[PDB]
Amino acid sequence: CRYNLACHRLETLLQSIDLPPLNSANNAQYFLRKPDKAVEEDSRVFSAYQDCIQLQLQLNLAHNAVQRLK
Amino acid sequence: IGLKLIDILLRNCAASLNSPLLFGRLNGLSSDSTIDILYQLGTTQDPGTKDRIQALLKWVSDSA
Amino acid sequence: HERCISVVQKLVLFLLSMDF
Amino acid sequence: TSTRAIVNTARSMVSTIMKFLDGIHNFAPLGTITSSSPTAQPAEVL
Amino acid sequence: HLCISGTPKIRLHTGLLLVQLCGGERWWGQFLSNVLQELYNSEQLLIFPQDRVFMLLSCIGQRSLSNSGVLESLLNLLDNLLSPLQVLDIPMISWVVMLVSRLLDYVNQWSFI
Repeated sequence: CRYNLACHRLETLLQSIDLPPLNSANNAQYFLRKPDKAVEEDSRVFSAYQDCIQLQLQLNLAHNAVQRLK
Repeated sequence: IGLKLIDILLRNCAASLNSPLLFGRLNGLSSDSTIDILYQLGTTQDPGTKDRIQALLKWVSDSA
Repeated sequence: HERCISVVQKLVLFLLSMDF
Repeated sequence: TSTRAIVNTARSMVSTIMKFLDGIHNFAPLGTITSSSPTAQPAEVL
Repeated sequence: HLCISGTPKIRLHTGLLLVQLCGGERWWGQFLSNVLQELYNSEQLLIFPQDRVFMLLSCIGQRSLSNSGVLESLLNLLDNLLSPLQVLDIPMISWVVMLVSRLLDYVNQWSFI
C-alpha cells in the first residue's frame, strides 16, 4: 500500500516535469543555469524517487521473507 | 507580410558574402514567444484575418 | 583528399556564414 | 546588416556538451614561474 | 535497445562489447554515423540521455578510431550536413563536429578547448 502510494507521488511530481530538447540556444541556457524552480523540482523528485526505491527494496524483502515462510 | 511571418514561424525562417543568411536556427521551433505571436496573429480582427487563418490551416494540411 | 576539401570548404562557408 | 555582421558569443549547446564532459579563477597555481636571471631564488612560493 | 535506454553499466558494457566485436568491421563507421544521424538529428523525438549516450559514442569512436572508416564516415555526415551552404541542422552539426573534434584531437595551441 505505501509503495503504491509512493509510486503515485513520483508520477504526480513528474507529470509537471518537462524536458526541453537540446536543439536551441535557449535550451542550452536551460541546461547551463538551472533556474531555481527547476532546481527545486529536481530536489522534490529526488526525495520522492528515493522513497520509491526504499519501499521497492522493502517490498521485495517482505515478499522474500513471506516466501521463505511459505 | 503576415503570410511571410507565418511562413517564417512555421515553414521557413531562412533569409530571402554580404547577404543575410540566418542559417543558425531550426525551422518551426516554438517557444512561449512564437505561441503568443501566432495566437495574436490568428485572433486579431482585421481584413487579413481570414487569409492568415487560411495560411495556418494550409500549413496544417501540408504537415499532415 | 577531395572530400576533405569539400568539408573544409563547407566549414569555411559555415565560418563565413556565421551570423547572430 | 549588423545581425549579419555579428556572431553570438553567448554559450550554446556546444558549451553545455563540454561541461557534460567535465568570479574569475586564479591560474597562477597551475603555472610554472621562471626568471631569466640564473641567480634568482625559485619563486614557486609566489 | 540497450545503449540508449539501458543502465549505465549495461550501456557502457554494450558499447564496449560492440567495439570489441564489430569495431574492426568495415561497416562499423557507417553504423556510428547512422546512429549519430538517427539519434541526434533534429527530427528525432526519442527521449534519451544524449549527453551520456554522446559520451559513450565519443568513447566508442576513440576505441575504434584505428578503423579508418570511423572518421571517414563521420566527416561524410558532416559533409552532407553542411551541403546546404554549398537547410542546415545546427544542433545536429554541433553534435557531429564535437564528436569529430574530440576524435581528431585524439588522432597545444588548441589545449584551451
